[PDB]
Amino acid sequence: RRNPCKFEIRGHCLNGKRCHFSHNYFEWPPHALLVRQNFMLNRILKSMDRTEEYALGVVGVLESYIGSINNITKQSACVAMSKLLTELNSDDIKKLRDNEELNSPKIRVYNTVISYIESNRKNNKQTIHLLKRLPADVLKKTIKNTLDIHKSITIN
Amino acid sequence: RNPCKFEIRGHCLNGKRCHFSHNYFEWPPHALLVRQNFMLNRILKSMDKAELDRTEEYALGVVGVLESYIGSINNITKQSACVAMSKLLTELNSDDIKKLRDNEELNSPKIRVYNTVISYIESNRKNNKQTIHLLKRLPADVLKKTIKNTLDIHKSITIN
Amino acid sequence: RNPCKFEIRGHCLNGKRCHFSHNYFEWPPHALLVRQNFMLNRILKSMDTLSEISGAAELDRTEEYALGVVGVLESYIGSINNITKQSACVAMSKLLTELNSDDIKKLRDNEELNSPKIRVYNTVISYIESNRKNNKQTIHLLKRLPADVLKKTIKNTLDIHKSITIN
Amino acid sequence: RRNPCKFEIRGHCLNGKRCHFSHNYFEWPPHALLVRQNFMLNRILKSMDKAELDRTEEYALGVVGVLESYIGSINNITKQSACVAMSKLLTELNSDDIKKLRDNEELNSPKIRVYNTVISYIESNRKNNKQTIHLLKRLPADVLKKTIKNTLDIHKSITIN
Ligand SMILES: [Zn+2]
Ligand SMILES: [Zn+2]
Ligand SMILES: [Zn+2]
Ligand SMILES: [Zn+2]
Repeated sequence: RRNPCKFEIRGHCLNGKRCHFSHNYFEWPPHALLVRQNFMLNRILKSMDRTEEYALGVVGVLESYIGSINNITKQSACVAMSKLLTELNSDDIKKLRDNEELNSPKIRVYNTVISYIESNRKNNKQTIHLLKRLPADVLKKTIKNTLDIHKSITIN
Repeated sequence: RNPCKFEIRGHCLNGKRCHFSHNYFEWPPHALLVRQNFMLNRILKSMDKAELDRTEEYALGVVGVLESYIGSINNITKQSACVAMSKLLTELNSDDIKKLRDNEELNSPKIRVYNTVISYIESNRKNNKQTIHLLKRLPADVLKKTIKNTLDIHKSITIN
Repeated sequence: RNPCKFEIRGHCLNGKRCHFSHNYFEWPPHALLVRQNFMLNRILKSMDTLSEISGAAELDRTEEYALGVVGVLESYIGSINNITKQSACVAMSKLLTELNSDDIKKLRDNEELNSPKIRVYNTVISYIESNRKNNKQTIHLLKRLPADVLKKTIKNTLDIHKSITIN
Repeated sequence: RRNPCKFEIRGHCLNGKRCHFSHNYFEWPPHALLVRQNFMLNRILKSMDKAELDRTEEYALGVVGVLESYIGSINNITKQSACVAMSKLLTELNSDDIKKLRDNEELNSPKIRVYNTVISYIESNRKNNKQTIHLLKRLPADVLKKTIKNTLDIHKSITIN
């Protein structure tokens, strides 16, 4: 039985006839089929959109900007903020807002984040401007909340 | 290594600090299935064209809102009803209706309604902003009829 | 909790009332598979001017639906079920869309040089490409063809379509 | 039990009521469901995409074959065709995987220069592949071939770990 072409697993094998691995999904085992869909989804999504800031992550960058370390400019923070908002989805926040009792101050912040997520989906270029207009101390508050929600959602 | 739960929902944002797997080849299948679902949802949201965001219109659902507007409860304005109608139409697909219309014998009155819903679904895909205008122009009693039929189809399709 | 069948087809719209699972992590794999298929269909539909062009709104009608695009096209060839030449050309467009050049190129590679099949493969391929660029005019082109040659082309395209799908 | 319609497996069955195979995902077995997603993903991707190397032997070569051939000046690969194929390769690559490799390098490793060069090419290419191909044509043959060779090496490298 021919094994699945690992190039095709990540998308499209580019070796033409030379390549002697399977490119025929019908004979692939399921796990390879699963993995490919993940790479292909990643590509689809990308399509409709420095060394230590990479190793930090968007979270690392943002946490660093808060503690004023690793030389994170406020501009870079705002951009990273945009990337974080994109990774979040309003519906998960709304779900959390529903668990809160009225006039809980958490509800104010949930709605603030939610409105940011929505500005960001419409036009991330200006959402980033907005975020830059904020005074440092309030931007950091917001970032810290967004991060906390982000962590929160992901562990339940 | 277990799969990064952040990555399962999309893209882990912790850089090198995160010590969970981000390598799809070593994930077990179930996680791979789940991630595709979150990612599909994102892709779809991403190519999409304010009252019913509010706390109780969220817990109602679009169906709840619409059923409430029909029975004149939970304070659902006619505007909010029309918007929700748009969200419902979006969730439906013409082909499933056409399949139902084919089971009907000629001059069955059901066929009229199926085609009405179908044309609404199509107006909606073209331009939901005006489809919602249209829907607002309807007299309350006929809008509610339409909504009710659309809801019945929606339920019907989903259980077979 | 079992998976919400509404969510299986996309997005459950019943809010808090609905007592079925909407949490992918607890769904069994088969439901997860099925949902991806409905969602893919929606995504694709969502990035698709046609039903404005003459002859197209026509084949939504009750029997042109039961025929299929293939049925319509095979009917136009045998001059039955009242298929206008306009409707044929539109259906042709829908068929071309369903095909992908790469699968044809793969077949062309199995042919030995100067095999006449290679000419027809390339004709279909070029049609597929006109169609992806601008299906509105591809349909015009197809209408300009003399009936007897259009029917030839349709027949070849259909044969490829069948051929690909069974290997 | 009805088997899954093989036409539907590749997308949308076009035979209407005549077709007696299942088109109901709920009764399909999982493997068919997996296969269909792959064909449908391919279609979706093709659908949001922005002539020489369609020809019979440039197809059997692949984009890699074309590029490797242009480097060794064989199989009659024009420099124009090389540049286009380069674009197709860049598209198949993703910056993030390169960044991951650049992180494994120690500072001032010359590899880092090349990783960033490729990365910036990938990004020009995603923005506007038409001009990325112009750029690539402006390069002197000997440097274009260097770049192509590096890109190919990365491409192979990523794919085997
Ligand atoms: Zn291969
Ligand atoms: Zn992680
Ligand atoms: Zn539900
Ligand atoms: Zn079928």
